[PDB]
Amino acid sequence: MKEQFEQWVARLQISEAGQKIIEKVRSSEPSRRVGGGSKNVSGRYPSRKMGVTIQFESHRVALPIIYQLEHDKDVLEFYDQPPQIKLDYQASNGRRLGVLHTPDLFVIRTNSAGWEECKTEQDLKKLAEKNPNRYFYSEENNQWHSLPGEVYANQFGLYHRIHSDREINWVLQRNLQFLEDYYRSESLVVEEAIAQSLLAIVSSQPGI
Amino acid sequence: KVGKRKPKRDPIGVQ
Amino acid sequence: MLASVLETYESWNLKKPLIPQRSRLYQPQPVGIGTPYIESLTGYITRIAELHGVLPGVLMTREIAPLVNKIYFQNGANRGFREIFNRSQALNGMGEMAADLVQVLQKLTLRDDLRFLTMLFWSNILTPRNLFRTRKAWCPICYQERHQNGLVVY
Amino acid sequence: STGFPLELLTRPATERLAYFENYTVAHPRLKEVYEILMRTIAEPAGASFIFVYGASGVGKTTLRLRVEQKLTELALPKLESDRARVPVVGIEAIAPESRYFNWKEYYTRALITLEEPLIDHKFDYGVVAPALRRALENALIHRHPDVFFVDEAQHFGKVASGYKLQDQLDCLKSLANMTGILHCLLGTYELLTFSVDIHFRRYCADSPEDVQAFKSVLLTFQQHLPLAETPNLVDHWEYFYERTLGCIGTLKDWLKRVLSDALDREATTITLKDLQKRALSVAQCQKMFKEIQEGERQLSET
Amino acid sequence: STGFPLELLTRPATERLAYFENYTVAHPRLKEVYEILMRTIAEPAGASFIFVYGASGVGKTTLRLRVEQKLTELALPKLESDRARVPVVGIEAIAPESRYFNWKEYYTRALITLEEPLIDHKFDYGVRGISRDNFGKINVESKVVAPALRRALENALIHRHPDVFFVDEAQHFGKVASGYKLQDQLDCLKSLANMTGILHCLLGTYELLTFRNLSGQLSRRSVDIHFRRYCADSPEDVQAFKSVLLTFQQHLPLAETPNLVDHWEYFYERTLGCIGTLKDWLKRVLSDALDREATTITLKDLQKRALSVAQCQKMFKEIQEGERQLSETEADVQNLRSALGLG
Ligand SMILES: Nc1ncnc2c1ncn2[C@@H]1O[C@H](COP(=O)(O)OP(=O)(O)OP(=O)(O)O)[C@@H](O)[C@H]1O
Ligand SMILES: Nc1ncnc2c1ncn2[C@@H]1O[C@H](COP(=O)(O)OP(=O)(O)OP(=O)(O)O)[C@@H](O)[C@H]1O
Ligand SMILES: [Mg+2]
Ligand SMILES: [Mg+2]
Ligand SMILES: [Zn+2]
Repeated sequence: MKEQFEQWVARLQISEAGQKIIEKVRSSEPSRRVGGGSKNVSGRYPSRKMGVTIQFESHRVALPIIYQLEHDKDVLEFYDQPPQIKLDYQASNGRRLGVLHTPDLFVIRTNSAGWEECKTEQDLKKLAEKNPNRYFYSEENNQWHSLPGEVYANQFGLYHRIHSDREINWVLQRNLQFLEDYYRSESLVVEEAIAQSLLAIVSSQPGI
Repeated sequence: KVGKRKPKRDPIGVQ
Repeated sequence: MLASVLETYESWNLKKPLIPQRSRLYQPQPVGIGTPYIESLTGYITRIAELHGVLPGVLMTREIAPLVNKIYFQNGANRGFREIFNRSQALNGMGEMAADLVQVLQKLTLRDDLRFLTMLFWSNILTPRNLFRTRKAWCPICYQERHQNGLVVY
Repeated sequence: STGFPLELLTRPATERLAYFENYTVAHPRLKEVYEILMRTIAEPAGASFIFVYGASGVGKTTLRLRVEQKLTELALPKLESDRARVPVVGIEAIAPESRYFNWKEYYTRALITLEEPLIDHKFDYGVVAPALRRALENALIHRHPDVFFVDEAQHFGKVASGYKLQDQLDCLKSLANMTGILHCLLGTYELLTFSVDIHFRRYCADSPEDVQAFKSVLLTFQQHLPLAETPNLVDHWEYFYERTLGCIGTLKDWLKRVLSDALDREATTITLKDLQKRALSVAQCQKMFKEIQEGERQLSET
Repeated sequence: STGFPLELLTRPATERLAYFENYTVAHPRLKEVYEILMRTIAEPAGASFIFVYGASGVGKTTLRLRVEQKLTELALPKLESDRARVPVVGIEAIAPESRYFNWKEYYTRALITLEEPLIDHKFDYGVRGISRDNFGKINVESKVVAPALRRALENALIHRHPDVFFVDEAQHFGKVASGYKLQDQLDCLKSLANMTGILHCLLGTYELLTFRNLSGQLSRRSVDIHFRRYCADSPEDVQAFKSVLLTFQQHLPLAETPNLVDHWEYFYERTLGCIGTLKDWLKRVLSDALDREATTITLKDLQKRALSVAQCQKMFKEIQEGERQLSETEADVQNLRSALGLG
């Protein structure tokens, strides 16, 4: 387990401090337990990728991204409540303030690693209209970006990404919840005769 | 807080 | 970031100087100079041994006797030098053994007035016929006086 | 002349190597620490310990040797009618193979280098090694040395106990309580894990005067370097500060590496690749910097 | 010809085995290690420690023997002219049956290697139990304490004044019991070196990396020399491995010479870049072929005497965990420059 991570670091040439953050995130309990709040259905989800319980604040905002990451192959690991980052940013007045922030997820992929924060539509618009230098929209890639999060990512060899709920395909979510029971199984062996029967019926009729 | 479980990352699966 | 003329730094050239050959044993001042209370050769060698922290017999056997060329000195330095102990009186005498002991102590310590320690000065006016005690002679009162005053017992 | 002698070029290369060995650079930090040490030797002022610290390679041992030589040559007008009088006793601490320091071994090594005969027949005249310690005590009170230096003083620090770390140096107090002999303890920054306290500082990069002094000593090294052609080394001082940590001793030994390499290649000047063939590694240099910064902070406490 | 002299075709098999087991090859890794080690040997200049790291099968022992014999042949005129002068000394650190390293055993065995190969010369150590004997075997009494033996070793090593003390299998220093520190076991040798003015070169596998950087003093007066294997990422070492394989095939006293470079992948899969393992395997297959009067080495003979897969995985993971730490890069000097304050 450690050798593969070491080869990952060597291949991507992550700095000593970046490797320190990745190691800390890998071996640490989540910073805060998800609270019920007043408007968010919270809870925990079992993930066979990590093989542990991962906590989501919102079952329709962060949880879809968690489902993607669990069924995504590009993702190696996805920790929740990574240690706080002291994001430094200048407000509208001009004062450079440092605010502690906890990203929703920390995702380590097969070619990069970093932070991923899940938000909604109206939250992103109010935060952008109330903080010009903390969030903005790039219509080229059609993505929301946070200046201090991506700055901290770029000072550490990591990435920063904001996952909204505009880009999530809900049909994909429904089908993942449909086939999760078969995904959690480990020895799916269909009878050869029955599989051949369905293969014949499928190849004899397209678009069935 | 008070009466709240520590944020432990619970293992899954049947042993 | 202005740079001035780089003044070259001098050298030290460390080199340990040599000193005259240090004495093998310690070099204590023998108490009694200008006084009718000069100490003795046996007392001086015993004090030397005590200061070194060795027994006087051990000092005679392992440090003095090999330095003496006499055959019996070397031979008795390995089976118990009882010859020099049963006749410790003659170490303070007028004769050749006393002079040899003074010479060997001078060689070991590098002093300049160990002849005054004994009465070898008067080898031509005295006679060892019934002159030296076979057993020790000490004044206990002087021993305490010197111990309590902080001075050395001699 | 201010440069290396121009008659040693026709001499064989080993003569140049020996000349570089014997050569030493007296930079202002060395002379100020030497003045401080001489002043505190001349007047203890109720102090029996001259504790000296500094990271490895800074040059504590060379300062001790210089101080020993100067004390001997100052006392020389009195070592002609006086005998049994050593001006200086220097010792090196033994690294124990057992869990803790061997005080008996320290004592017997001290008596070995004090020319004390009959060590093996010492008898206890009525707590570790009675005869050996009383022999040490006396010796020094009769010998009467000006200063008693102990190198590798940090080797006193292994007792593997928090209640005995400050209970391991008490033997030195007792040795210095009834002999009146000065004690100049020299060691690395681990000697902070324990009197006059002296710091063998380097030449820091942040300060400009220290950088100027480093440039000057490097220029002296490059001018007294025994080659036909004078090498230009100031233009690489930054690199020279990277694998050295400002310790003149490490720079000196590495420069001698380059000197002997050029002498085996008959090179008329030293080049950057010669420096790069015998250059110290990187992890060791990082460990040096960590240790020296930790020691500087630990001493920075007021 | 660059191969074996053909007259062994009539000579008995023992001579062929002796040739194949006594042949030495030279390859750039070994030559670089040799030159670096000899250059460090010529002058320690303050440095008191040499750590020769290697792998399992790279041939650290043959390097140490070559170096010892080289300074022996160098000093041979001086050895003949002047006695009481041993150029280099060597000893293998004992693997203890007890839980802790036996310092007393190390001292007595080092004294044995430094004294026994010497004629009955009247040299007296400052100790009582250790002394000579009529047969010439200097004996250490079992009642002699370890520090007395160490003092005797110091006196012997300042009197003889060798150049380098080689400690082979030095990883056995790390076999330390109870609750010592792995650095407590090296200050002793540092003191030995700094007192006797003697370079100590320690040889061992990748586990010897545990002593690599322990203290500032232990790293300032120390150098590290890596016996790099034949890697696979870099094609030039692959070509070098092919060259050594070709040399081994050319110096094989077989009746008809097989082609050993076509199975190069299969050879490298069971050697991992270590020359000694390849030599050992080739000696095995040669013996098997010569016992049946075989005229060639086939792939069946290679597979019958090959190393196990699980072993190969074991050493490979050991090598990887070793040289992962043993990597110096540009960031390692960039961050030093940044932290020093020079920038
Ligand atoms: N001023 C100097 N001029 C010339 N050489 C020096 C100087 N200072 C130190 N050296 C060199 O340093 C080595 C001696 O070690 P040095 O005194 O530098 O170390 P230390 O810091 O006192 O001790 P240690 O490194 O064991 O902790 C020798 O190679 C000596 O030539
Ligand atoms: N370059 C080489 N040329 C000739 N023989 C070699 C070479 N490298 C290794 N050998 C041989 O390989 C054999 C086994 O390797 P060796 O014992 O020398 O390895 P080592 O690195 O010292 O490892 P270890 O001591 O851990 O077993 C020896 O007989 C040695 O002579
Ligand atoms: Mg030193
Ligand atoms: Mg071997
Ligand atoms: Zn009286």
